[PDB]
Amino acid sequence: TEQPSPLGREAVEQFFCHVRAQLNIGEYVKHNVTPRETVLDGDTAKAY
Amino acid sequence: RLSYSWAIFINNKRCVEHEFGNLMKVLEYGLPITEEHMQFVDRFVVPENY
Amino acid sequence: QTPLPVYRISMVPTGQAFAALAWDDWARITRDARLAEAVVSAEAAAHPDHGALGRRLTDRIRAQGPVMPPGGLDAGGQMYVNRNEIFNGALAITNIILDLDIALKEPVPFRRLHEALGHFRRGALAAVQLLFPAARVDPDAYPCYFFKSACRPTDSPVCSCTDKIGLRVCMPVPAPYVVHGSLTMRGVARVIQQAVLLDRDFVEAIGSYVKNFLLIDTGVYAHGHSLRLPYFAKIAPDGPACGRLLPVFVIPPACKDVPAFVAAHADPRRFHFHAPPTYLASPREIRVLHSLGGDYVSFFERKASRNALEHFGRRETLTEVLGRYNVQPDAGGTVEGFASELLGRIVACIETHFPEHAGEYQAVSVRRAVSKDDWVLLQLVPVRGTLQQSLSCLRFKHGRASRATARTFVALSVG
Amino acid sequence: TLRRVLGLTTACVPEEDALTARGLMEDACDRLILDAFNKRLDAEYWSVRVSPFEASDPLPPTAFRGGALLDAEHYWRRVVRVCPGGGESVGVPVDLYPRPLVLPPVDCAHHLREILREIELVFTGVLAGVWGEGGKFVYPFDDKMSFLFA
Ligand SMILES: Cc1nc(N(C)C(=O)Cc2ccc(-c3ccccn3)cc2)sc1S(N)(=O)=O
Ligand SMILES: [Zn+2]
Ligand SMILES: [Zn+2]
Repeated sequence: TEQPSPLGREAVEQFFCHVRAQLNIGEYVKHNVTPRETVLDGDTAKAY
Repeated sequence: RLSYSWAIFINNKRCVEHEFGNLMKVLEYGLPITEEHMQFVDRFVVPENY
Repeated sequence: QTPLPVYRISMVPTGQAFAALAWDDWARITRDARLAEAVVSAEAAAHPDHGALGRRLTDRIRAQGPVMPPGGLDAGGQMYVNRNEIFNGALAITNIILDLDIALKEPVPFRRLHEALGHFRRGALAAVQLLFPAARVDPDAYPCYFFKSACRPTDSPVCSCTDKIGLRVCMPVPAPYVVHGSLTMRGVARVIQQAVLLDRDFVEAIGSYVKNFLLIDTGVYAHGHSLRLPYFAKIAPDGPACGRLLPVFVIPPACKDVPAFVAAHADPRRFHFHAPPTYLASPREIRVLHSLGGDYVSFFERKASRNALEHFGRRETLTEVLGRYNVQPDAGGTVEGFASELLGRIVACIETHFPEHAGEYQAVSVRRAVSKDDWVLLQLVPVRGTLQQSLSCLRFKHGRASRATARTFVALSVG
Repeated sequence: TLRRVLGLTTACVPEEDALTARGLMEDACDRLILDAFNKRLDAEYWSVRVSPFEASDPLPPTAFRGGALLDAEHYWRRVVRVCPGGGESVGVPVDLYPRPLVLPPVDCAHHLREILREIELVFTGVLAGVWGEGGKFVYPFDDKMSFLFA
């Protein structure tokens, strides 16, 4: 009455997946920043 | 050839507190000292004549 | 015509001076480190390869500016020997400036350094392209400017740095973007450092001699902080000046005009924080990037904190504990009354354990000194009449005449 | 803006209309703030009137040196607000000084917030009445356009 062990799948699917994303520049930028920008057009651009 | 002949045991079996364990790790591994540790260690002080 | 630059000058032997300038003579400052057009043209004609061209130009420039004579005592004569620019928090930023400090354990040659710089130039451009997505940045033609320090604390001149290497890198913000704030610049610098570290060639080429992999310092962008400028020496404790920042030429692979790139290194508008932009006709529309987020707090900290909370249980803050006693940390006097009430036990303990210093604390008053989220520090003021105005040290017995003044504080914490 | 919204109301459209309406409202506010940037150096434009029966700021001592300009002060007093240092927000009585003036940067966030509250007071009622909604109108001034005047 032995059964398959859920000790390896859980850890791999839960924790080690984030490190691979951490080890990429593109993924780093995608995940670790949130920018905010505003557009100025006309005479306000020159004034600013 | 000490690189192929070295084993290291980590973990401590008796510690049940958080801040004490963090302070012990900081002291053992030579990490920088911050103000949180200084504030924590202030609970044990008493006058010498005591 | 305002706005103007403001500079901080370090005097010899001690002291400081300040300058606020409307215009200056920049031909005299950079006069001794310029290459004639004919020399550059002939040298370029001789050598077709870019790396050899850059190395030869750097070798020729190195032995041109011999020294700068020391200036006078008056601040008006020493401003040409030392100068640092001050960050202003009410103006926009139009230049990315990085200060690289490298600590090495084994001396390194010059060609290795040149190759490392050539490899460093590539990942920063990719990070910049990722950060600014509405602009076209060509990695094979964008310019980046490199300045390196002096030596004293066909082969190119010897490099004999003792223990450290200092560099400055300058590159413009791609159009039509602008930056605003002090946290945004720190975010940009951290992203650039992470991008450069993940590169493979750079780590292989420079990883041997370097001790640790912490290159960029992100603490130079704050309101009031100052940073040193190229072409100026750094005063030393002994007095002699040393360590002039002078250029190092790293030609882009696909540069179409070498003379323009060489001559642009002496433009005072390329190494200032808030210098006006260099456009062509006029801006039709401009986008301001006015925030990148809050703090970093890496993943390894958030996950560890969550695990600790789930495993060991919760812990309250100082505010809830103080409220349990019916006292708040706001309004000042609410906690001051609590301190006044508690003063009795403190005085009794002082009397019991330090008998000699007992009549000093008969009457006192409490004033706020410092407050934070989980720690408060109040001062004990000796009202107005105590005979002995200044309190004495409770630990040692200082000299009879040397009645050194000691200040007494009460600290509150959750504990 | 009210004219535009009520003109659009005659499109006989479901709840979606309300959403559309909301969009228009926000747009208007945006433009207003941008237009106020070009008048940031005007002191009389931003000044506000105060009556004897209300509370006002204390009078700076220098105002007592004006001379013959203090004679025409029957009823009203006009006041502006400036920031000379960090967060100070000091006041200034405009009419007691000889012209022209020399002042630090004006305080525009304070006045703009004061105006925006009254602006929203009417849009909220229009939304709740015409379409029978339940959501107030709120404009995110602090996270969208507060960098202009900082
Ligand atoms: C939620 C959690 N419980 C954790 N335990 C049980 C521990 O550290 C246990 C320990 C391990 C080593 C030491 C030690 C003591 C002296 C010198 C070096 N080392 C002390 C205690 S760790 C984490 S966490 N937040 O990393 O996931
Ligand atoms: Zn060197
Ligand atoms: Zn002492």
